[PDB]
Amino acid sequence: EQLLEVVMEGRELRKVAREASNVINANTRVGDVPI
Amino acid sequence: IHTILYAPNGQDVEIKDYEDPIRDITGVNGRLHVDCQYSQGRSSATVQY
Amino acid sequence: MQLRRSPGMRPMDRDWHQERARAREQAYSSDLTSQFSESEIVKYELDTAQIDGSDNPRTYIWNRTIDLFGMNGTDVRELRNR
Amino acid sequence: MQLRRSPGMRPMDRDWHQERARAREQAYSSDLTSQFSESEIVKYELDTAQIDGSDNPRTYIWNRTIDLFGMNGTDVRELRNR
Amino acid sequence: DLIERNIQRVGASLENGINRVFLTELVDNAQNNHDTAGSNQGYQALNSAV
Amino acid sequence: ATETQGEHTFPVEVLISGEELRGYTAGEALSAGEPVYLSGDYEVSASSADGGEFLGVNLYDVASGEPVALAGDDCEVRVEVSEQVTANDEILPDGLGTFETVATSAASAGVAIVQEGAASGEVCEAYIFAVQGTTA
Amino acid sequence: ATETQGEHTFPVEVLISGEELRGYTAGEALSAGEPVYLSGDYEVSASSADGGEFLGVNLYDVASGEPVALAGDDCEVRVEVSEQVTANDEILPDGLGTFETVATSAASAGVAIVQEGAASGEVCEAYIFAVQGTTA
Amino acid sequence: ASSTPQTNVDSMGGGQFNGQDLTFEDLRDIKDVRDSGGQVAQLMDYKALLNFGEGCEIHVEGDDETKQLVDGEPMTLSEWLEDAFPHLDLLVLDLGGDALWYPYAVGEIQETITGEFKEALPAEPWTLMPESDAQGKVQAWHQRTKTHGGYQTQTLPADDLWHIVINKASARDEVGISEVLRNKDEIQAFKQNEAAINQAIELHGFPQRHVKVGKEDGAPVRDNDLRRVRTIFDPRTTDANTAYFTGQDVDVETLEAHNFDYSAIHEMDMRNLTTALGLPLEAGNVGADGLGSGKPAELRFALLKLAIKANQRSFSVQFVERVMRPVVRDYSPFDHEADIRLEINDPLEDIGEVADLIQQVGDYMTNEQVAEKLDLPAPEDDEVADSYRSPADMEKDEAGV
Amino acid sequence: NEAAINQAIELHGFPQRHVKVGKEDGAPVRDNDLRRVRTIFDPRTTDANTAYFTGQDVDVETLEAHNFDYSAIHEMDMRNLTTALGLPLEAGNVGADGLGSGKPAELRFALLK
Amino acid sequence: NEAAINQAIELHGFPQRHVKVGKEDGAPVRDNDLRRVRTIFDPRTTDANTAYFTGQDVDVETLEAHNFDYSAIHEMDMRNLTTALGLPLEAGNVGADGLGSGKPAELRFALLK
Amino acid sequence: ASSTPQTNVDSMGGGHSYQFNGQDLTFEDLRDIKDVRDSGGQVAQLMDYKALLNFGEGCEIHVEGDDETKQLVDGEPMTLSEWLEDAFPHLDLLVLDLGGDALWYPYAVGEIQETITGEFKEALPAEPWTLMPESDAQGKVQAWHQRTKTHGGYQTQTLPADDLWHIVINKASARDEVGISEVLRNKDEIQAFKQ
Ligand SMILES: [K+]
Ligand SMILES: [K+]
Ligand SMILES: [Mg+2]
Ligand SMILES: [Mg+2]
Ligand SMILES: [Mg+2]
Ligand SMILES: [Mg+2]
Ligand SMILES: [Mg+2]
Ligand SMILES: [Mg+2]
Ligand SMILES: [Mg+2]
Ligand SMILES: [Mg+2]
Repeated sequence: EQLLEVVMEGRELRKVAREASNVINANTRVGDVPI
Repeated sequence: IHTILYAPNGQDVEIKDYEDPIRDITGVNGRLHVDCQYSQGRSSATVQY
Repeated sequence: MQLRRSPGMRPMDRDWHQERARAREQAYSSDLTSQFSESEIVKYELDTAQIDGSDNPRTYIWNRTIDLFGMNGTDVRELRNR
Repeated sequence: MQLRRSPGMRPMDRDWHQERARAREQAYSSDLTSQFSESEIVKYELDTAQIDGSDNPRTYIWNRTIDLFGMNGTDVRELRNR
Repeated sequence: DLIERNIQRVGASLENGINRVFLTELVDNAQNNHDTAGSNQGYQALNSAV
Repeated sequence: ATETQGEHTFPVEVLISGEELRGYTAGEALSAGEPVYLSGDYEVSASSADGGEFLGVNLYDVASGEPVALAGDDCEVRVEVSEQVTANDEILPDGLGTFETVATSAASAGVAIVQEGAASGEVCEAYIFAVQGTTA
Repeated sequence: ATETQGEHTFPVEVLISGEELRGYTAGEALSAGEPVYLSGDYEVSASSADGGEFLGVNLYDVASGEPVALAGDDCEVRVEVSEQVTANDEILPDGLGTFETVATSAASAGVAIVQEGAASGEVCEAYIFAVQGTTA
Repeated sequence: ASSTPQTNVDSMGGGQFNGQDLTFEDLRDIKDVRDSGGQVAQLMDYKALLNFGEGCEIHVEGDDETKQLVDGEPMTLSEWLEDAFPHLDLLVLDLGGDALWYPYAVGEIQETITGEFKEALPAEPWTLMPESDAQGKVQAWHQRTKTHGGYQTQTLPADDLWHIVINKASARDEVGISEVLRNKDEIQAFKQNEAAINQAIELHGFPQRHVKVGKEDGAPVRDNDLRRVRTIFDPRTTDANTAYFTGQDVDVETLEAHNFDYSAIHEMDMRNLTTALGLPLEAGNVGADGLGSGKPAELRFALLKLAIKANQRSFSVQFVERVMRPVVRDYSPFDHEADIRLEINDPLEDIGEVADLIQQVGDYMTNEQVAEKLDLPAPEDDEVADSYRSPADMEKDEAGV
Repeated sequence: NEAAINQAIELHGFPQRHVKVGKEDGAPVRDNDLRRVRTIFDPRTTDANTAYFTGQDVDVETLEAHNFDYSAIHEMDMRNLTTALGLPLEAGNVGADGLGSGKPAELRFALLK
Repeated sequence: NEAAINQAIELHGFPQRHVKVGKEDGAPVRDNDLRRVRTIFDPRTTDANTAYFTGQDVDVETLEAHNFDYSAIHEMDMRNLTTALGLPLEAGNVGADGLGSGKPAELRFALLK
Repeated sequence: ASSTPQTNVDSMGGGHSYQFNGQDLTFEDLRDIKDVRDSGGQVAQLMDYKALLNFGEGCEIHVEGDDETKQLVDGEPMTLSEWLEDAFPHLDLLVLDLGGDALWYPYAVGEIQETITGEFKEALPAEPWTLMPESDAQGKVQAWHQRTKTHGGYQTQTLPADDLWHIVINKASARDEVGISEVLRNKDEIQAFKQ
């Protein structure tokens, strides 16, 4: 005899921001974009 | 005139960095145990104004 | 923080499964108070285990007072008509 | 002539060093009468040793009645911020 | 590198502590004293202390 | 206290943040998130309705006589309130296994401060900052 | 709060000791060493006078709506006082962004104990030992 | 068939790391086992020394036909490779060591300032983890390195690093397995029992004196009174000459040394650990009954040599394919599609058995083949090298006839 | 059986000190009192040549290491497993008497080949 | 017999701790009282070098590992099974005394061939 | 590829002050190795046996195509092997002494020296506990920092990683230029033995 060594997942949300926008990897926590 | 230094670990000043991953802080801490004593205080003369 | 006994963690504990199986195999009835300690009932959440005596092997085993045919220990759920 | 116990010779005796170190690690307070034999107080000149309980490891070790987290036996003068 | 700077500050601060302990013992517990009485300071005071 | 996600009910994690964990003996059966007080030598029991009876909150369900982990003061905890509460309210053990406000109680001073408000019968988030004993 | 060395003025490090540092949203613009209290759900604003409004001191300058770190009631801190204080004085917020004594305040209990004395407008060193919320 | 893999490979992660089958923390954990020293580290170092410590040789098929002017002087591809990699015996031991400890050995190609080849430069394997595509091939390398009080992290393309994997989950496994992490439980079991033994030796390994004072059911003795007795019987001041004189109401009892078989516990730990790491028990300085001689011995040394051969073959192929061929292609006048092989020597050869073989069947081997088996340079004259009867036997005839 | 052995070695492989306090049929000793006795006899600060001085009503007993043949259990497990996988026993770093030489050795190696 | 040995090793192969509580012919101890004692001597939270302090009325007894020669039982089972299947005894990883060399070996190998 | 390494090397530390860095080793850690070496007994003899095994049996210098090197050095012919055997007359002792010190300490380290005429004198070794390297962010040693005892205190000085040389037997990685002391790697085992 051995357990069901499994875990059922919960709800998983849709992750898209990183594709759906311009991503800046900033050098500083605070900064400016010139317009 | 003797500078007596003591450390439970090693001999010199003990200076360590450590990271707190709960707060995202590096702490830098220094410790030393010290005393100073003459073996022969007659072997020194002070100059006084 | 979650301890091994904390209520959200119990389903992850290998012992919580193993002792609930142990309790199912060991009961004669759904009446927990007559069979288990308050410690066992709380620690292993035995109210929520389907305890009723139906999974105890000894529910199904012949245990006759005079056994001419050497037949005690036989389990009825192993007969051909089951 | 000088004997091992003679007052001018005590600082030459290895045991006078070793036993004063022992005495500092034994104590919980400066009260020598509470802690040491009157022979030891005289033989090792324990009045002149800085006995105060600050050198005893047991002053700094945690020893709670119940320990669910393995805290007991830690020495506070060995923590990160000490 | 702030961590190198902080290691340097901590090391300096300990060394300053040693120097304070040293100089305080040295000055307080010297058994000889040349009192210059506000006069003949410099070499003559230094030779007198020797 | 419990959260619903579809069919499922999940127990809430009681201790949000906190360095202050200590082990006592249960003087009676206790359940996760109950406020408790000293009832004998290292023995801990459910707090009654007003001041003078609070050491911390129980972290897991116990039978009588079992070892109990408490979250003490310096801890942030998810606790059920029997009353509607708001941020900056001081709260106190209610005597019913919940907390209530100091303003509702007979007491003048609380044991925890609400950081995140809740309706009656609902989970607030609060910081435990004091313990209360017998002052007469 | 500031320290002078020669020509130069330096910022004072608010935190002397302690690890009870916690995160909130600023309900308004706040400044380092300023006492704050809960103005909303996980939101803090500058403390008014005479008690019932203190969770900790703001550790660095922030604009409104920014996340803010706060030193809580196990920390040892450098803070500006509106009046002369001395060792063993209990102190609490002024309403002015500083601290004053329980002796001058209309309140009866403090939140920090002065460990090193200071004149009016100077920086004392104090140990934060309590928080104060709404008791009614 | 097809030109692209059409089975999937169980490896494309959900997160924003590429799944991180091991994380940088696990890689530091391997580094921490390695740097901790003691018996565990020495066993894994013996594993590295067996697999790679005996050094290497480079072969090319049709090497003579490669003869080309490199810099006015002629070279073969073997001669060029031996000049390109002067210290390959050290590099093979270093990379082979890393590729047993960690999931992979990994490194850069390096150039002189003039842009001629300098070296294959290994990189610290605990600092690097691969990121890989839906067909399991490595596309980028992500590197995290210590700095004062924290870390710097960077990403490099798979284009200009190289990597080698000894231990694999499958033939498609381009990421590999750490044998340390694969056996971490046995390592923990060993280390915990070591500490348990050490503490038990202190408490229980030595007898301790127990002086009991006062008569049973007689007058009670207080702490004040025991301090004076303690002063008399103090072990710190006692010797082999010391004798004791007492009334009837003082008893000098002994807590005996309480025997337990720590030797059997150590031998069990070492058996579990050596077998888990695939070494023979003998590597752990532990012996065994009925295993020291005959076919029982010959099997375990055969199993060891097979394991060594399998690792060597796996390493050799990947070093040639991922390191040597690119270096020939990019910095050499020779053909990179030449049939290069890197052999690694067998650590457990008996030269006396080789000499016995040469005496018994040399009459069927060329002088070149004999020189290869004997680990010597092949003869200068290709005729004497190619011939089957001894060069000394040809000399005595060529002179004597 | 590996798990059972490892757990049994921790519980039973090493001696453990059992201090008993008070006289049999005498005055009872309470929990508070034992805390002070524990402070005297604590293994954490004890060392190899520590000596004890007591009244007649303190007994330093020992839970002995309770011997069991875990070597024989490991050998039995290894014998079962190796033969189940068709390997010779020696692949498990376990030996056997009589089997190590002569026609008995010739046979097991013939079976393997 | 394999099943019987495997079960017997679990029950009897390892010593088991038996804490006896209360004075003989003294005050009785109930289950809720034993729960608190079980919390102290719990093998789950006990470690290799744990030490105990008690009054005179707590006894840490041991069920010793009760020895039985399961090696001889396995050898006998294998001796039956191999001979019943007409295999030589050596195929079962067992072997026998005085049988590994000389005319005794020549005979068994002749019979097998 | 590149003419400089693009992989980083995990190994910042210290500056002028002490740090419990883990990658670096202090003059105290170095003088601890000196103390294990000179305090004697079974531990010291085992590490001396380790040195004698690795380096005690002496050495031989080879040059491939040595005969082709035949040249007049000072009105007399030599090969490179013959010149090297004159340059290093007692190389066997140097190999044992350096090789032993490189098993004790993380490295052996030393100078090159010249006669007054400027011809080669010897590769004079340096006392390894007195010296520690400074290394850059990409992994090379750039300077050597020396601390040496004088009359109840210390001299200190710095030297470029130019006219010194150093040898490392034991390494943390194939890219390690500073190495590991097998003594400090096993300090806990040594103290367990002594206790
Ligand atoms: K009420
Ligand atoms: K006012
Ligand atoms: Mg800006
Ligand atoms: Mg004088
Ligand atoms: Mg503090
Ligand atoms: Mg906190
Ligand atoms: Mg606090
Ligand atoms: Mg009396
Ligand atoms: Mg009585
Ligand atoms: Mg009765």
